Amino acid sequence: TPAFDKPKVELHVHLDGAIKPETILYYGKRRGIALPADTPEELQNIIGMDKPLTLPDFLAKFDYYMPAIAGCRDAIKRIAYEFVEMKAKDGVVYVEVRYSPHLLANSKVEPIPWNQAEGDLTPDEVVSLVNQGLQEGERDFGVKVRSILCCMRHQPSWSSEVVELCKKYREQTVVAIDLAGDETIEGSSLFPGHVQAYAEAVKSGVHRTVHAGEVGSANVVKEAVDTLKTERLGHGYHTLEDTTLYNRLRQENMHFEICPWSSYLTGAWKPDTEHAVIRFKNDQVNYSLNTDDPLIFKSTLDTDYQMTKKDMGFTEEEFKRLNINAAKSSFLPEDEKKELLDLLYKAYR
Ligand SMILES: C[C@H](O)[C@H](CCc1cccc2nc(-c3ccc(Cl)cc3)oc12)n1cnc(C(N)=O)c1
Ligand SMILES: [Zn+2]
Repeated sequence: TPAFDKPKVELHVHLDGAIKPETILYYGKRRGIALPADTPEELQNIIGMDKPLTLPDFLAKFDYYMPAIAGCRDAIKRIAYEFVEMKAKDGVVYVEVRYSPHLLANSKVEPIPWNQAEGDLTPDEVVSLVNQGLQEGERDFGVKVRSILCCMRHQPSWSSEVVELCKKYREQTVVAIDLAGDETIEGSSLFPGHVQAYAEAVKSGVHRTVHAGEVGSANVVKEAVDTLKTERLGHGYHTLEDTTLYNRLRQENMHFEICPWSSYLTGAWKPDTEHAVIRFKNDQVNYSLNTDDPLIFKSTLDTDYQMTKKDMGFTEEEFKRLNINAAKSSFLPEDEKKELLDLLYKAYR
């Protein structure tokens, strides 16, 4: 039954959007928050979704559970640990998971995320704890894992700490920086704090990726490339509305982090037209298949592979070409990237 019954590579998925329902119950219960339900699947139906909704509808999902996970020191380590385990079942051999350390913080973070009262969990140790849970996960379930840290469009004041956090924990899982949280706000790509952070990223050798084009115009995709100096684009479906941009990214081998199921459940893509990925497919574009938020979207990597092959006619060779490009574009050192490529080359025959 499963679509691509071979090893995979994932470069786009949010930790704070890949938490087991049961683990949220456990913590919400043990802390004093209570969720809109007390049964696993019950909680999985209310904070998840089976049909496309609007932005605020989507955003509300986080409002439910995040206050239950964020703040607790061992809740963060457990979610990271359980994350690696999840990828194992999906058959992923290499995965880059991202997140905003600040949105899990409850100390030294203004404003303080999701209401939440003050405390002592500083952003700095939030990522260190994720590192830990991630590394244990790697050794216990057998998946290679790296972490990307996220900046938030609306809160550019946190950006400097992000790059610093990336440089401080270099190697120890964190290999890149990201920009997330509503590319729709005017001139957000160009906010000084954001551009200075990415400028710092180049100056200290930390890789770069930017959410852009999912629901933003081609221009935001262009700002991400020309100003912030990205190496990869999250989604970036809208770069099609600008041909010299597209034509240029094609010859420059830009990597697109695609999440087809997600683009549906968020409205990014209308079922009326043909997904932006078939166009990429037909143009031999360097892109990857990604889950994004398995919790909110009640999916798994397979969910996305099923869709590409079911309603888009994706063949097993396209899936291989795809994942191999994913490995070339990963933010892995060259030695570990060769090793990774090699693995997939032998296993893809
Ligand atoms: C960067 C983090 O992991 C997050 C934090 C979620 C969040 C917190 C506060 C404000 C936020 N604004 C967004 C947001 C994301 C996309 C658009 Cl087009 C508009 C708003 O997401 C937010 N995350 C997780 N999944 C997504 C996602 N799929 O976009 C974002
Ligand atoms: Zn995303």
